[PDB]
Order: sequence, then C-alpha cells, then structure tokens
Amino acid sequence: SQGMVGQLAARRAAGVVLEMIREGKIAGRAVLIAGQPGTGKTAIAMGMAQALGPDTPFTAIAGSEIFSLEMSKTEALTQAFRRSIGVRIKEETEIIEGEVVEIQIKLTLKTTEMETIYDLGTKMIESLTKQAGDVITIDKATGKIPDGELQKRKEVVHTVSLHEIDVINSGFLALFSGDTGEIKSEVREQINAKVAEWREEGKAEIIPGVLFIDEVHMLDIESFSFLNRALESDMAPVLIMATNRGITRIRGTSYQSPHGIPIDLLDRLLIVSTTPYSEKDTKQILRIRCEEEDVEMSEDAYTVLTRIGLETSLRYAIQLITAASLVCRKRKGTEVQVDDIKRVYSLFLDESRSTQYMKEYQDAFLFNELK
Amino acid sequence: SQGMVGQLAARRAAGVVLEMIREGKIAGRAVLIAGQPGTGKTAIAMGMAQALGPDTPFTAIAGSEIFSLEMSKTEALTQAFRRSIGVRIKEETEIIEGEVVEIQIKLTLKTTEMETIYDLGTKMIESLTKQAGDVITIDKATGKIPDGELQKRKEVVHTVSLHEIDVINSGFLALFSGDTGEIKSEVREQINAKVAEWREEGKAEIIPGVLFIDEVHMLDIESFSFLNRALESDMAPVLIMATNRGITRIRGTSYQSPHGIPIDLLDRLLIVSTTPYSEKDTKQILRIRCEEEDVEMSEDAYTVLTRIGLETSLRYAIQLITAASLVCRKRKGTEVQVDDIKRVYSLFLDESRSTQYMKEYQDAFLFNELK
Ligand SMILES: [Mg+2]
Ligand SMILES: [Mg+2]
Ligand SMILES: [Mg+2]
Ligand SMILES: [Mg+2]
Ligand SMILES: [Mg+2]
Ligand SMILES: [Mg+2]
Repeated sequence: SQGMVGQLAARRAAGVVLEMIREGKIAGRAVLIAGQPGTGKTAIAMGMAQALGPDTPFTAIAGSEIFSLEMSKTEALTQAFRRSIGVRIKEETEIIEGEVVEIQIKLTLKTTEMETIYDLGTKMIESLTKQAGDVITIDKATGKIPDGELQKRKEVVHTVSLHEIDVINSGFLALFSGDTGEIKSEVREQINAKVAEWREEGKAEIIPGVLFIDEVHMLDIESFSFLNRALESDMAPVLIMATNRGITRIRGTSYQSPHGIPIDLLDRLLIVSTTPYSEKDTKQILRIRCEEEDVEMSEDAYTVLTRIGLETSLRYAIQLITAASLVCRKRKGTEVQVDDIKRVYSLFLDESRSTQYMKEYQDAFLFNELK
Repeated sequence: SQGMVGQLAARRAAGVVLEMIREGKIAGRAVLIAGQPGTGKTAIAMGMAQALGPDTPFTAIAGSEIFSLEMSKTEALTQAFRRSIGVRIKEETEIIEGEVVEIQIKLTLKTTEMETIYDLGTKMIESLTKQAGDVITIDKATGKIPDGELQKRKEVVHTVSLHEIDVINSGFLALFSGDTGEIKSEVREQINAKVAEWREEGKAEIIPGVLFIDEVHMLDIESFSFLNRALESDMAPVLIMATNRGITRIRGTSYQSPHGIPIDLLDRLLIVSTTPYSEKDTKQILRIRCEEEDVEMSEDAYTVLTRIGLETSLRYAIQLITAASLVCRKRKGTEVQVDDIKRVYSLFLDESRSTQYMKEYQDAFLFNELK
C-alpha cells in the first residue's frame, strides 16, 4: 500500500494505461473498469488522475445522475466534462527576501550582494512587530524565516476547471431556488473563447483531467453517442467508465449488448477488472479509516468488523465505525470493542438484511409461537 | 414511553443518528426507515426533529405527492425542502417591569433601585383598569404579575421556514382557483438573497430541519437524482425516507434495486427498521388516543379493539374510537363498550375486508341458500 490497498492486478493494468496516456498512444480510447461494486473502482480512477499530476482535474459521477429535474442530459454531461478539463495559469509574484538590517519608526534589508531601504506603512509596522533574514511579498505581508537580488520572483501555477470558470463568470440555496442549474450557452462560448485566446497567447494551458462515470449502464443511447463524440475531441479528458453488469439492454433500445454499451464505443475501450477484497485487504482498509476518524479499536473488534465487511460490504462496515465509536463514547469507553460492533450491527441494517426486514420478525414471531 | 410508545430498537438507532448529526459526522448522509406500514415511522422522524430543538422544521410527504396537476416534480420537491429549512431571527423587545407606586388620571413604577413616571394614554388607562409589581411591553399592553433597571429587554427567537417566507412575499380557495401552485422563481431567488445578506449580517441563522418522505419507492430516477444532489448541499435538511418494499423496480427504468433506490443514493443511507407493534404497545397507543379524544372506554372494550388493531391495522383501530364514541353517545351511554366496538367494526371496513367486500355477501347468500 502506497496510497491505496489491494487491487494489485487492476492497478497494474491502470499503470500500463498511464504510460499510454503519457506516450500519447491512447487517442480516442477510454477505460472500462469491470467488477463487482465496492471493489475500489473509484480509487483506481482517482489514483490515475493523481498519477498524471498533483492538480489533475478529477470528476466522479453516476450514470443515473444525468437524469435530473434541474438539468438536461446534455447539460449534465457538459458540466461533467468541463469539470474534468483544467486551465493552467502561471501567476508571477514578486517576493522580497533578505536579511533584516534595521527598522525605523523604513526597513533596511540586505542580501550578501546588496542593501536597500524600504518605506514602511502602518499595516507593515504592526505586521512587522508581530535582525534576521525573512521574506516579504508585495501587496501582502511577512513570512519570517540570502544572496543575489533582494526582490526575486516566485511562480505559482494555478489550475482551474472550465466549470469553475463558468461559475465565476455566471449560489447560496441555489439548489432550492426552483430555477434550473444550467449555465447560459452564450457564457460558455465566451469562456471557450477567452481560454482560446489565452492559450494562443501562451498565458494558459489546457490540462485534460479524468472523468469517472460509474454505473455506466444507466446511460441511454443518446448519451453514449455524446461520449463517443467526446473521445474524438483533442481536449477531451481521460474517460473512465465502470459497471458490474455483464450483458444488458442498451437503454433507449431493445438490443442486448456487453455492459449495455453500443459497439462503436465498446470498440475503443480498454477493459480492466477488479476482484473482491480479500480478508487481509479488508482489515487493512478498516485500520486506515479508523486512524483517519481517530478511532481506537480492539483487535477482536477488527476481526469481527472485517468479517462483516466480507459478508456484507466494505461500505457498510465503514458506516459502523462511526456508529460504534459513538456507542463507545456513550458508555465512556476508550476503544471500540466487539460489543460495540454487535450493537450497531443490530441497529443499522445492510442492504441485504434491509431488503428482507421481516424475516427477522417472522423468525422471532415463530420462535415465540412455539412457546 | 416518554413521548411515544414502542419501537425501542428503532428509537435506539435513531438516537445514534442524532449524535452523528450533532457531531457533524453525517455529512452527505440520509436515513431510510424500513419496515411494514403502521409501525410508527413518522413518529420516529418527527421525534428526531424535536430532539434537535423545540422549533426544528419538520416536513412529511409521500412519494406519490410529487406527481400532481398543480405542481411539477421539481416544484413539489423544492417546496418540500424549503419547508424543512428554517430561518431563525432574534427579536429584541423592550419590557418595562417594576412595582406599581401610583396611578394618576401618569403611572409611577419602581424597582429596588429606581423610580420613574410614565405618561398614560386612554388605551393604557382602560387597559390598566382591568400597588403591586407587574410587566409592561412597549407598543403593547399589560401582563399583571423587581430590582435593577425598570426597562429591561427580553429576547424572542422566531423560526420561519423558507417556504413560509415564500408565501409571505408572494390564499383563500387558492387550491380551487385553477392556476398552478408554483412560487415564482424570481421570488425565491430574491428571498434566497435577502436571507443570504441577513445571515452575513448575523441577523438570521439557517436551521436545517427534517424532511420525511414516505413511500419513497414511488419516486422516479429523476427525483432521486435531485435528492442525491441535495445531500451535497451544506444547508440541506436531514433527509429521512421510508418504504416497506424490499427489492423493486426503479421508476423511470427497467432495473430492479433494493427499495427501488439507485445505488448512488443507497450508498449514503443509514438503514433502520421498525417491527410490528406488540399487543402491549397497541393497547398503550389506543389508551393515549382515547385520553386525547376525551373518550372513556371499558377494559373489555380496550381488549377487543386492541385485537382488531393487531388483526387489521392500528390506523383502522383508531378510526373506530371516533365512531364508537358516537355510537356510545347515541344510546346515551357514558363509556364505549364492546357492543359499541362490534357495531362500528361491522359498519366500517378495514382495507383487507374492503378489498373482499362480496365474500361477506356470498357467505350469507350461501348460508340462506342452504335453508
Ligand atoms: Mg484484492
Ligand atoms: Mg431513456
Ligand atoms: Mg451492504
Ligand atoms: Mg415494538
Ligand atoms: Mg415516472
Ligand atoms: Mg386496515
């Protein structure tokens, strides 16, 4: 584990894809992550974005989320793609770094090569109040920590997605306003042009990110045509789809097809697969979520919760970590124990027990009926 | 029973959820109450709102109620969410409290520290007509019941839902007017802005309440996308859904799914379940509804009506309380008896007997046919 747990084979395949992307040998190609749910597909796609760069746009959606009352399928996909396409701007900031020589209430700084007196404002004096070398950024303040020049320059790369720029140009309770969440079509075409001229001027760079679409089988034929068209664009992001369906109907038609994907799009897919998490992987993941939530848990508790993860889902086992720690705090305990796990397991149902919620009452009802 | 009866396990689970809400560990999470109908699900959700505060907005809808001739699905949900989001305003009222020293027809009040003469209007004199210490609110009147100052200040917190404000800004027979029941989209965005500036000024506070959606399986995929988006908002209420369906189709698609809910939304659900009411719980509830309706009922009558509640539904047994008391009043009786229960049970059908209404006539018809 160097960022995530398990899924060694899938990660290995993902690595080969990353080398295709860097070598440019993935033009007009997308990825499909087959496998059952809860096998770390999102982690795979997310880690691929990071592998391309520290600030690579990553967007994760679900197939069902393009059918909404707030947007059209076209608008939903457009936003999904514009969140995954980054614009990289270089900010050039001036930074005065030097050794403090004197303060007068004028600031005299020096490097090993020069010395200068800088006028001091009221905000600077106070800021300064809160003979050793430091840093000062212009139109800003101090950062107490030099040779060469006193005023040097530091670069600050900024990465912003096309969608982020859409919002800046075009929010509180906006969801509950009743009006759609569309972006004006004439605003995007203004931003598409502003970003086009900046790129021609060399002031901006386009960084195609990673768009992850889970439950891709929920898309209909119209939406797949959109995706297929996007893979032919030169600025498109790395498309990654996922589904646990084998063969199924193509929504919008009466035709079966592998994963419910039309052939024109299947033809350009690199298919990978994830397997279910082993007993070791499951406990490893559980341990990592406990540290993140600052939850101390007994070893007998890890064993039980791990078993629950294998018998139900890793998503469900993680829910119980938050619940068990509260049950632990109520009894003034210091670490989650097996009893805490048993209680929350009885209080909160997993998807399988929830779909058969009476079977537990029928058993009890019959068990008492025999008395 | 400290507010409601039975459902100890479900209430226990609900309590653990309340601690998550208060600790903030429920971001992007909703609740699903599985179980059969008539098991106090609404009471659970309602009690959770009260547990958050005395004036926490609570809204209860049914899945089928978003499909109407008066609103669109978007409008129906928007109102449902805006009824569940509260705006808390602090009114600062001046209250003169002091000991009456003299009346002149001028009112002289005093505390243990000061004394003052207040001019008296005609309304005040009359109001006063209807040497001991009392209270007076300015621009109002008297409340006959002190040290410190004479004019003190009392705070009156006011809680109003976003929807209540929508109506104030935007009624008799409005339902039968033929025109839709929409709120102008430009009016909400004006109220969203007025509430936004008040909050920035510290004059208003947003109180996310509790939205309860029963029969959630009636929602279609478009509506579930809306809910999933709302759980990502920071001002959203605590969403609570319910259904007695196990696995069923996702309306708008041809795919089965647990409770007819898409996975993107299932993934973020804490599932609880309610069991059927026991014989003891059922009689307890019946006793409480009698006191509320001011109905005296014999113990042999409670036993019979309780049995009816177990064999049909608690909703139906409660209907018979109103009917039986009228049958009781007709015969000039003082308390409902078994006979009163037997009569109304024969006069008013439960859902099961109503769906087989001829079987009672066929039995009688055949019974006479044999004579
Ligand atoms: Mg594995
Ligand atoms: Mg369709
Ligand atoms: Mg599960
Ligand atoms: Mg019970
Ligand atoms: Mg429909
Ligand atoms: Mg009934």
